[PDB]
Parts: sequence; structure tokens; C-alpha cells
Amino acid sequence: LLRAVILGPPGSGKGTVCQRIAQNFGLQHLSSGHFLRENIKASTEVGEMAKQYIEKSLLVPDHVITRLMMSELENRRGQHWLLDGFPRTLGQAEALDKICEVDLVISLNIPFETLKDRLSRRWIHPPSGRVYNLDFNPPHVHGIDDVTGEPLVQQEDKDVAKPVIELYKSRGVLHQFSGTETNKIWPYVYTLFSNKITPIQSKEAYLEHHHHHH
Repeated sequence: LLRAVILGPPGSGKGTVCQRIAQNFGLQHLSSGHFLRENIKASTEVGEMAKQYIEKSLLVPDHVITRLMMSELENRRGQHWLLDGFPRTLGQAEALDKICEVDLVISLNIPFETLKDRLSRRWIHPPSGRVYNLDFNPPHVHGIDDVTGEPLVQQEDKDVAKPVIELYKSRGVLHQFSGTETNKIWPYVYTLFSNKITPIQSKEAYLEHHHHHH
């Protein structure tokens, strides 16, 4: 099974890329933010450990996230992985290597004009004030408010450690892209996934996601 990772700082278009990958290749969009939303909702020991930092709008320790990810991924060995925003540290990367063979790593960058606004991973629905922080409570659909279906606004005010890039660069599974509009990068990303997973709209099992069971 495919083990793919997508990395990049907020404002690099990682959200748009992951959504497009999920829809064209039928892969489940995984991230510590998604798993946390679940864990915090169910009130697991890990969710609790993380709750404390989240309430104060502080950072969750890298090891807490690691425990979370290793538990969740180990329970998903039987399916293709689209990992968004993880690993962020060498320690995390090493842990990941112990449970799988990473097939490809896409590294994204922020285009110049976008840096000036120093974007964060917080997306707000202005009409209600609902804030979706991609690290712990992402929306069902990227850039969209779960409740109203109305568009979100990414708020103003990195997560790509150099050694993690070097690590994958050495394995020769790294594919970096200069900060640029996402459409310029897309066909290249599409081809990379296409060489490993067949586009779901071209199959007999039309638009069927791999983890689907009727």
C-alpha cells in the first residue's frame, strides 16, 4: 500500500493539494489535526494530554502527537496513507519508518506575495466566529464551514525541519516545489500519484475510494 506524505507551512497550498489528491485518487486525508479532532471528541487519554495545550492556544509537544499518530496509523496498516503535515521532526520521521516504508514525500512552499500576510493554520467562518485550527479541529471540507457551507478565511499570524527534508531527500523519495500557484504544481503531483494509484474516475469502480466497502 501507498504511504505518501505532504509537508509545508501554512499558506503553501497544502490544504488545496491534499483535497485534490483525496478526490482524484480516493485516499483518506490523514493528519494529526484530524485524529485529534476525533480523539478530543471521544476524550481519549491522548486527546486529554493535548487538550491542555490547545485550550491555552499553545503547541502540542511533538511526542504527544507521535504517540497519537503511531496508535492511529498502526490501526490503519491495511489501507493507503495520505499523511498531511507529519512528520515534522526527525524523531517523528524515524518513528514513522518503524511502521512503514514511505513511498513519496511532497514538500510545498509559500509563494512570495503570500508571505507578507504571514498566514496561520486558523481558518475562521466570519459570520459565526467559528475557528477551525487545522492542527486540532479541521473542517470536513478544506476552506469551508461545516455548518453553513460558506467559505472560511485563513487568519494572519516552519513545520518543515531541514533534517526531515534531508532524510527523505537521501532516500530519494522527496519531491519539492517552489512557492508558486498550486495549479502550476498540480499536474506534476497528479503524475506522481498516478504512477502508484490509478485515478479513480477512470476505473470501473468509478470514484470509489480504496477504503470503501458497500
